[PDB]
Amino acid sequence: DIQMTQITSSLSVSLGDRVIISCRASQDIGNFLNWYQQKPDGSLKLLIYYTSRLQSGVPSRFSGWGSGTDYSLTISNLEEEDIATFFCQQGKTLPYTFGGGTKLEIKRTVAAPSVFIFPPSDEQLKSGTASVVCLLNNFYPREAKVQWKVDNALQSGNSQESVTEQDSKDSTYSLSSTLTLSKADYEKHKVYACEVTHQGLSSPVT
Amino acid sequence: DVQLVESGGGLVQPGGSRKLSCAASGFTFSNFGMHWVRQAPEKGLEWVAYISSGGSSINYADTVKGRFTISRDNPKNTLFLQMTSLRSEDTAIYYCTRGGTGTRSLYYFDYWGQGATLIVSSASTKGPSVFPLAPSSKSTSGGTAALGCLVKDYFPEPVTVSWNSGALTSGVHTFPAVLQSGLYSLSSVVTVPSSSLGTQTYICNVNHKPSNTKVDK
Repeated sequence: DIQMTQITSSLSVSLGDRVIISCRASQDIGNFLNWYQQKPDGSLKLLIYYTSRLQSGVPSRFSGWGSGTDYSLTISNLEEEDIATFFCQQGKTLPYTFGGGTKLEIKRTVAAPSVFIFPPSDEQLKSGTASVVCLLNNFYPREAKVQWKVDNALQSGNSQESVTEQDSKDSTYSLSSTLTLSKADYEKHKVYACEVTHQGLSSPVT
Repeated sequence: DVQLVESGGGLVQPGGSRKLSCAASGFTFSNFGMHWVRQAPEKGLEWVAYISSGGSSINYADTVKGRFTISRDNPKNTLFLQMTSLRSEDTAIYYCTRGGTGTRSLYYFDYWGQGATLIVSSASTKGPSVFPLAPSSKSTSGGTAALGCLVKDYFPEPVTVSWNSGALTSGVHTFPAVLQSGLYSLSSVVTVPSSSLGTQTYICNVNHKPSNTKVDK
């Protein structure tokens, strides 16, 4: 229970370049460090162990290097099958601790989100709840900033938002923030606005 | 080939107990220590418990300590984990993984099973309320439209959405379910040209086998 730190949660990568994921122990674990991959379907596989030993059937493209607190995995020529998330753990002292993971995503050009606002309906307001939604469709990169404004007022804490994982063909994401209020709350205000701040234009949209 | 198949996940109320099991195939189980590791999404991967080849030594992570007991039956090639006084935070995907037997006293996991999901929640099985997400005529992007289904308030996961089994503008985007306080909520939106709306009809087909089956628009 050496805290393992993987300082990078995402690496925007492009097929064929060289990817270096790093991991730092809080105490010396002197080479007892192993590396894993968790494919898009949750499956884990062990890549390297004892800092640099390749497990059978792991392509020689993977090399693990390390200095006592400091470790790294390098994928020399990145391939399609490597877009997954990688983890290091120390297998020296109880409890054997794992790091946070570094998820690789495919880099492409800044795609701007087509935004859509959808008001509540029939059945749900009959049920007395108002879910208002904002879909930001097919954009890239993943960082987008959605601010809900109800009658020009900044909503703090009602929104929940879901993101697609990077699309297999095309390399984009999509997001939905939902603003879930009540029928009284909803009928108490007249403008409902979805403000989106993305690197798509230096302008929000609504 | 070396395999590890976990059995026993499910829904369990706080307090409860469950016993997962992991059938080894492809290797002499009797020569490998087995571990149980969990991935509680939101959080990470976490080591839970270890029992050696032939159970004379065992170790537990301090968080499942006292409450879980790992064990194995080598003539039956099976590893077990009995859990007790389950808390909402032991909700995870539980993997059995083999101890490697390479470097001395290095603890690494060389073969992993696919996972057994265990949910600890007081909530009870409920089919969703589905509600339409509506486009406006000659919709929101001039030449292209957006409409969807909000399948809200169900439990447990999963629900499965469909629409338009076919080709073109089968640009369906079903978002990950988000746990609201208690129950999950997801949306499925498809992007179709504005030309479609009113001209022809779109239905989303929701289904959740801890019942409900709702197909609509």
